[PDB]
Amino acid sequence: YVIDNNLLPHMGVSPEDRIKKAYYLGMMALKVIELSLGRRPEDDKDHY
Amino acid sequence: MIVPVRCFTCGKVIGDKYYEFKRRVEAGEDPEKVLDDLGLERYCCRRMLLSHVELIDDIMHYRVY
Amino acid sequence: EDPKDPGGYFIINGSERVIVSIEDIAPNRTLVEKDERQEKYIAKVFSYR
Amino acid sequence: FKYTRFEKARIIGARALQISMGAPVLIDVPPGITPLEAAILEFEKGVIPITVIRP
Amino acid sequence: VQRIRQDRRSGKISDVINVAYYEDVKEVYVNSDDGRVRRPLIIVENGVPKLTKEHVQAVKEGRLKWSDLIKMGIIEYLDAEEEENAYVAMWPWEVTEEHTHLELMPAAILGLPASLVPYPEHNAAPRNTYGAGMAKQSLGLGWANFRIRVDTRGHLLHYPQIPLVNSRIMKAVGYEDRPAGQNFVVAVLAYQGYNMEDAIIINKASIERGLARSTFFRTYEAEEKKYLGGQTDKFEIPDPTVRGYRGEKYYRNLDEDGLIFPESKVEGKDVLVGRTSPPRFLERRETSVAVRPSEKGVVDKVIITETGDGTKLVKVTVRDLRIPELGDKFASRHGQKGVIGLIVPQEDMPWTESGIVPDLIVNPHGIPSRMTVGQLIEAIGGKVASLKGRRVDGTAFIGEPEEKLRKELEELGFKHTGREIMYDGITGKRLEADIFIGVIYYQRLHHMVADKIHARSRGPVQVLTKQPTEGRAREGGLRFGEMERDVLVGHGAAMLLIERLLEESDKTEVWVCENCGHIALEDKRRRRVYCPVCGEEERISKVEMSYAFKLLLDELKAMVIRPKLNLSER
Amino acid sequence: KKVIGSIEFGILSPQEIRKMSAVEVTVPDTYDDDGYPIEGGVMDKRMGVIDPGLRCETCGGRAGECPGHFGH
Amino acid sequence: VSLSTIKSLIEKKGANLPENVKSELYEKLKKYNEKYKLTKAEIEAIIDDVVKEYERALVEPGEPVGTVAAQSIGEPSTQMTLNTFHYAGVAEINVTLGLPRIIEIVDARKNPSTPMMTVYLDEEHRYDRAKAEEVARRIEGTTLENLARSTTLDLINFEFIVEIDPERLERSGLTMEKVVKKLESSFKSAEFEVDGYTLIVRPKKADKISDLRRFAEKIKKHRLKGLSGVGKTIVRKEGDEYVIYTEGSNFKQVLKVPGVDPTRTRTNNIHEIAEVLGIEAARNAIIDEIVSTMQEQGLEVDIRHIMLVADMMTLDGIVRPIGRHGVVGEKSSVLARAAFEITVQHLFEAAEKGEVDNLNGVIENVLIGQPVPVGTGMVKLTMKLPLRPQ
Amino acid sequence: EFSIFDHVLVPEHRVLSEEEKKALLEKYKITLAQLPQIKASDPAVKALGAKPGDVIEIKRKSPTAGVYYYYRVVVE
Amino acid sequence: AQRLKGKEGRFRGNLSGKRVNFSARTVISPDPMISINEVGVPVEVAMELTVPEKVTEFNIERLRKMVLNGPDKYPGANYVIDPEGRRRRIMDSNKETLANQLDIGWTVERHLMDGDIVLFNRQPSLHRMSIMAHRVRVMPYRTFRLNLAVCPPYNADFDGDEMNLHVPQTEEAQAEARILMEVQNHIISPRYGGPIIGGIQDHISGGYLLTREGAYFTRDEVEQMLMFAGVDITELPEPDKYDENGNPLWSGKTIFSLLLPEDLTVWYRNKLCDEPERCEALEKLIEEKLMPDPEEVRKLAYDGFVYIQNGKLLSGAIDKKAYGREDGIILDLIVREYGVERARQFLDQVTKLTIWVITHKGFTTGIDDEDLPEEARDRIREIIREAEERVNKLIEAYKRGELEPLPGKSLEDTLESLIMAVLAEARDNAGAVAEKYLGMDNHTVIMAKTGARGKILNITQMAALLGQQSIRGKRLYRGFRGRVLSHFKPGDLGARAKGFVVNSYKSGLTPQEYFFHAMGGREGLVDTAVRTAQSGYMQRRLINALQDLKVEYDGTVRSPEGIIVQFKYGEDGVDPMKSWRGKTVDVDRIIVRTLLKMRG
Amino acid sequence: VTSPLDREQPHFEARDLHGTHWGRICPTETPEGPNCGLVKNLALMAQI
RNA sequence: GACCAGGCG
DNA sequence: AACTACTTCC
DNA sequence: GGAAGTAGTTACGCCTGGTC
Ligand SMILES: [Mg+2]
Ligand SMILES: [Zn+2]
Ligand SMILES: [Zn+2]
Ligand SMILES: [Zn+2]
Repeated sequence: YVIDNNLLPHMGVSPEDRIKKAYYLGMMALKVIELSLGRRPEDDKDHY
Repeated sequence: MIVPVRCFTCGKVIGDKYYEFKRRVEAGEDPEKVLDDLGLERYCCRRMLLSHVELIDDIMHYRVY
Repeated sequence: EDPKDPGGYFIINGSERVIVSIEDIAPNRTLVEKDERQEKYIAKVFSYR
Repeated sequence: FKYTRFEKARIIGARALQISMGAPVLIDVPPGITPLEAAILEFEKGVIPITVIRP
Repeated sequence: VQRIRQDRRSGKISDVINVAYYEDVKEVYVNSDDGRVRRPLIIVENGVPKLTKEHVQAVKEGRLKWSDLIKMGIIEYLDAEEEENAYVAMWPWEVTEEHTHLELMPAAILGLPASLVPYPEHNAAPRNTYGAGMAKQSLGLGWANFRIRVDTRGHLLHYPQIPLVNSRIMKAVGYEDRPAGQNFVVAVLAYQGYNMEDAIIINKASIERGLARSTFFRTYEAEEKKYLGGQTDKFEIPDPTVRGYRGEKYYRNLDEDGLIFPESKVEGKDVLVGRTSPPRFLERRETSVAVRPSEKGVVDKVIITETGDGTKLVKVTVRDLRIPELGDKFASRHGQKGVIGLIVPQEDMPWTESGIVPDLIVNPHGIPSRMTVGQLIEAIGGKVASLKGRRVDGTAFIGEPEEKLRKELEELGFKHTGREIMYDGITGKRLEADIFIGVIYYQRLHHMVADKIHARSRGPVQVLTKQPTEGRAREGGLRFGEMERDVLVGHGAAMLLIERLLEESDKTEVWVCENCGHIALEDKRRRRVYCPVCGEEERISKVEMSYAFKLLLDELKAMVIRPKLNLSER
Repeated sequence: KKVIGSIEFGILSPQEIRKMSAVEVTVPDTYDDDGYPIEGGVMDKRMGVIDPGLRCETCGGRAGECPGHFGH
Repeated sequence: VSLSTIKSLIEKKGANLPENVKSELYEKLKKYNEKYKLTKAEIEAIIDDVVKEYERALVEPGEPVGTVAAQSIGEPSTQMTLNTFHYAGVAEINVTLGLPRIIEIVDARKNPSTPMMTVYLDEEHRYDRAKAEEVARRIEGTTLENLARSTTLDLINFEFIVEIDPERLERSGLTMEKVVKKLESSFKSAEFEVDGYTLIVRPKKADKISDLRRFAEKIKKHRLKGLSGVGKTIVRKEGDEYVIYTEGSNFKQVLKVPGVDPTRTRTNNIHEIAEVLGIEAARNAIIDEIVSTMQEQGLEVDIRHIMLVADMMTLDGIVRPIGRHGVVGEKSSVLARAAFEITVQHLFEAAEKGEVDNLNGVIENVLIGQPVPVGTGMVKLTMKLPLRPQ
Repeated sequence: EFSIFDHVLVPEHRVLSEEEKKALLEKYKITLAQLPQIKASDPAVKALGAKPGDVIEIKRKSPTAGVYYYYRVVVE
Repeated sequence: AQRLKGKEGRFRGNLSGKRVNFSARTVISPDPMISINEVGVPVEVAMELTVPEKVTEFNIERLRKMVLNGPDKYPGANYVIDPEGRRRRIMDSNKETLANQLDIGWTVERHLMDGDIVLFNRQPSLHRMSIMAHRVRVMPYRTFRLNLAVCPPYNADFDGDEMNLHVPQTEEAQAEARILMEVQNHIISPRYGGPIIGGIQDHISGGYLLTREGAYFTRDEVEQMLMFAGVDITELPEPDKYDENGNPLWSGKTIFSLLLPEDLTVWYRNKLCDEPERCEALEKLIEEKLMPDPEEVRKLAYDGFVYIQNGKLLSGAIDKKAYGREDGIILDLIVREYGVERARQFLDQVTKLTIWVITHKGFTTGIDDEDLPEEARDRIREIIREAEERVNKLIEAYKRGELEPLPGKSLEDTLESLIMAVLAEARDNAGAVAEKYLGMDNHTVIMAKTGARGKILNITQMAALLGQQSIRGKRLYRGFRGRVLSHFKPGDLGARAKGFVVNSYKSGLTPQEYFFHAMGGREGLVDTAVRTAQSGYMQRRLINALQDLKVEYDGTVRSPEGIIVQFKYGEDGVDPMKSWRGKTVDVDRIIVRTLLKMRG
Repeated sequence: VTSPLDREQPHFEARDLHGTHWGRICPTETPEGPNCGLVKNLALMAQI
């Protein structure tokens, strides 16, 4: 329940959307890794 | 609202001159020449005619009875 | 009514209520930043549904 | 003996409070004077019945 | 990305679509969501903007509309993401082949109240912020609908005026149809120290002729409430036999129906809707509606109507004429706030060799610390506009340059600096220095001293703490906070602290049992004082303490804490 | 008249609360339908009265004059 | 009038004067006697005027000095608008200044946000930059990662590769062999082979990859030289004297390294000053640090208020905060403590221990509505009854 | 070699005799509990032979009065 | 628990601070024609608030008259309380009977009248001068009035300010206020031992226009200004010059000297000292004998060296150094050597005199006050051009790796610090050129050099370049990636692209410079509120920690349980309010004063 | 336009003017006090 | 009575 | 939220 | 010694209106 509803609800709440949740989480992890390696700057929160 | 009877600064009566000034300016005459012809030489008096808004027409439509 | 009035508001129990826009963070977009405390890189997303 | 600010204030306040409850004025005062002004006149003249005690 | 934007400009793709790319990390972002703030720009290709003169002429003649220009791909909407990829030019003569967009109008980056300010780039940013914020508090004909509108409070400047130096945006928006303020003749000199410290000196003759005059509207509401069981209240002039009856003078203007006749002068505490409610004391109680204790006026309008549930409802509107007096707040569009420090007769005001008398005088000491050169430029422009008979364009960056205004003032027969030879009204000799004088658009704010003055000798108190109530509307008392307590302590004033914090808020007397320390009980029926905890009658004595401290003792005796009191002989 | 010389803080004993109280409250109600306080309720007149026209059963004082009394 | 008679008269008639006042009066009278011929009567009149003005300026008993000091410190803080300040120059050290600095000092922070020490030098190292940079090197704690030009890891062969800049090694004094010698004894079972200016580490006991990573972290974080807790060091000149400013804080270690002047070395950390030098030194450091912080912002506050605050802060033998866990928390009155911040906790704990509030303070007497024992509240009055108007 | 008393921050400390301590306590009409205290583990105390219950006179070298004597009791 | 704790709880909301009776609040307006210790009270407030006065032998007639007037007429009363404690509201069919039955021992709650003592308070209340006792002066209009010299203690600026007025009700409280809290006292700040109640802007500027070199006044002007100031005088001094028509003329220095003590003598350099050689010559003349020949001083008189001799102003011009919020030499000496009533009299007289001078002499500020010749404009233009070229060279060196880091910071920080240093130096040089070219006859310059209002930075920003804008001490960087606005090439580090505004306020800002200036103003306005909140919390902590500490009768400072905090307050026993700018005694001042008193 | 952040806290990065506000948010119109920078008004050229 | 919002210094 | 300080598991 | 948890605060007034 917390996987389907409470993790990445915008992807979906059906079990068919679990895999796309995995792809989105992998993309987020890739971004955080790139920040760890310094290949990208910090994301500004006041940037419109 | 409606044109002030007297200039706020020196008290010169400018109530009558506003409609003549408006119609002459709409006719295409030079505003400086019109204001000189009307007799308003001090710029305090010219401020009264040049910056006035006839707002009475826009509020006459609502009645209080 | 005043023809100059632009509308865009509600009348609730006789009072005029205007809804002010809220400057929220972009949904479904992940943002990366540094915690600077545990040397942990944090990437958060606000998923809306 | 030099009074401090606080001793002077207490003496004048006590004297004015006494005057407001019928204690006779120790000097001559102009008519219409408020009791506080009467006490201040009394202090400025120097006729001060109240004495401060120090440790 | 190029294909996307070319398709959008060709019209086959909707306007809402925006796309950007990032060479740094090789990512293309496409946005089609809602709530993106965007701005329009002119598309520039190969050093030539898409917009041309014939497009401008078509727009001017009404043949072409804004949506048309957006659809043809002439003007583009960009949010922050797409703007990141842009290289925007600010002026048409600055366009090069490397530029991607051209700014439609750099003066439109400001807000609407901020666009009210003329020559905003000649002012310090804090003063521009002050002026933009104070533009929303001025008095004027806000809406032509005000007469029949029912609103809790409202104002009406009797003679609004167009700003002589005004931005073109203010005419395009429609501010000219609803102006809020007047053009004053302002002299910048120090006069008797009454305009010192941002104070303002004003002309009595100008006020008496209608300058800054206004009317304040308040609408009181009274509903014939229908309680349970059919126990209704009634609109009527109550008989003196009803409970809570006010003086018979307060119902002087009422009609037999129970409503006050219109155009009848009403002063403080006079009733407008005589009303009686069913009794609930443990005769009919009174719940009539009267004007607020510090407010007077004339009854402008009385309407009667029916509520949503079907009960009768009446709205009464009272208008009070507010002629400017000492303490009323005045402001200019450049952030120069101030209150009227003095009202001077015309024969005491200085005059110019051209016969010009100021309507307002401002101390020069407020100019340099604030760095509002825009106000001086606006004064020059206002004088030039009055002399020419044409209003001066004061737009943010394309307005009339100050050099042109000075040259025009020189050609009109006046000193180019704006300084004029002035004479002292009191003594009759000309002042040694040439006085800077001009026309500045001043606006009267709704912070009137009549709406703020408050004084409370003694009145109602809160039930819980027996301390004075809070608020000007309910005879409240001013809070003597703990900061003022420390201020009093630092002065050594111990008896004044007692008088201010004990006698004048909640002084009371309590009975304390010396044997136990609890609070003794006084039986008013049996005429005895005793301690129920221990049954003592001889070791009982009064103490003097604030009612708030007795309440604190009660809340401490709750939650099971014993605050035993020890007494000393003094 | 006396002045407070010191305040000793302690924890009230059950016997202290029982003796200091003027009423034992049993009914979880405030007022009746007619508008009078319910005997045995939180607003019992033996704990003081706040509504004008009522009278206190412990002091006999009117609203605003009766200091108030404790219950358990 | 002889010059010794001047001092004789100062000691005779000015015995009721502070020592510094006597010294200043002596020096000034000497100078004015050198310039103008001062007679005996003028000298005696000057002495009488000095003593009268001193007696007139004495503080009045009952004065509420504490609240006046609190007000005179808190009020200028509203105009402490400078706050963060940046300076452009060859050698400057970052340091918190302004309102946050005053809040840090008055709150008695365990360690400031920007610890920093002022290190003076003895006569042997106070007149040449070359002789001072060596002792500054002796102070700065430098680890391998700081000295490294770059880092590199080879997990397959359990190899850790460290590229090292020759220039910063020339500016740190450590040679490559000098770098490796102590690293060898720091961690055993490692090859520690240096390849020119690119050191390589191959631990043999790192059976797992994570073991090699932990070894690399240990080697990088290990300090080769200097004193622990100390970072960047700079050198500045004043009065023909070279001094050192450090980015770290270690008072005793710095006072023990050769070449430093142990009679003038300072520290921003007040607690460390107290633990190394004593409570009086901590109080003096607090006073002068607050004075300097106020002076940097152009605000003028009297020294006496600072002295009162510092003496109240160091009254228990330790430096304690001004807030609820410090001077206020040590107040004897229960109601005074309960009025400040935490209220239910203080009342419940006071009821637990059965504390008594003797009402000897100001706050509680205000709460109850009785005279406060300050100012006019300390004046006892007496009066002879028979009054006879004139 | 280096004593903490040679530091410019540290003022000179000194232990008062019993007669001087009695005279001090009589002068201000105080008990030892009414004096400021200095910990027995304080470096200035340890540099002397002071033990808990003792009074230390400190020559503070004031900027306003030149010299100024401050007294602290030793506590555990 | 919520009933007790919290800022709205019992302790803070109803015990430490609580709402009070007999208080009033309204907008404050300036009034230079009332004394510093007086306040103008509206008739409405005076009629509303009352003072309980027990009727005695001497005030029976006045209280009878005010009972007869009743609550309607202003000099009237509201209530009458018999000795038994029964109170009766005065109304029609009661005034005559209550006036008849006034007797002695009754209480009459009368209206405020002139001379009554009240507490006046503008309540962000930081120091003890936020509340001072003022003498009531009843005024027609409905606003509080305040003398201009008393603004600095209250920090009031007549832009909508409101102040609370509390009326003490007991005779003890009235005496406490009138003795300890009156505005005559508290002229010297306890914070720094210097004058806090002094001239602010118009007093200083009018004093400079009065006492400056070549400033002369006609007989009618002199008589009018002396009468306006309240100075008592029956004969004018001998005139200094004679006009071309034979009209006598008085110097401003003589008029100013007419209101100084006849024994005062002091010398000092004020802010108007631009040529130190003349000041050194004057000091050398003075040091030889300490009583220089007045004509010899008049030969070497300078505007930057104030020299008063026996109450006669012989050289110098009135500045912020004469009297001001800080470092008022003359006011401090008058309040420390002649009393506190003399200081009040001198303050009132000098404020009125300077106000008259500045009013009838003319003081204005126009567009021409920011004008510079073509040479000054060209010099400033070359200054900015050289600064921009230097910044370009630094950027190019950093791009090629040519630049090497400064100690303590990286290459990027080294480049940033060097660029900011260059920009600040360029702004300083342009301001120096503007200062050289504008001159001392400009009214904007006059009020800035004399400290009346504004600094040199304001004139520099108004007549020359605005300078580099910055947030948190760094150059402007918040915006797009590699730039601030999308009107600059990404990766640009140039002067203009990072916030260096090259335009004056008079020249008008370009849109980019306007946005940069908006960012700077925003950072300042954001700083203000955070600073005030933090300062308020710290002040509350300090006050709650140091509330009760007091000086005992033996001279020590002791804690409530008797713990000795200080064996002598301030380690020397001198109150900072009574000290000489933090010093125990001004030894040199005393020596010079005594030597001039005897040898004179 | 309003921000959901609490007005009491010192949101230094959120109360300051951003370069992306150009043409989207008014650079000068903002209330004084606690709401400074957190309450914004739209520029006249802004389109949502 | 307490909650929210907007302002004022 | 963003700071501190304890506390308290480790 | 960590390394999390937990708790405790975060200027002072004043005004307006609107809903419970
Ligand atoms: Mg103000
Ligand atoms: Zn006119
Ligand atoms: Zn008992
Ligand atoms: Zn009862």
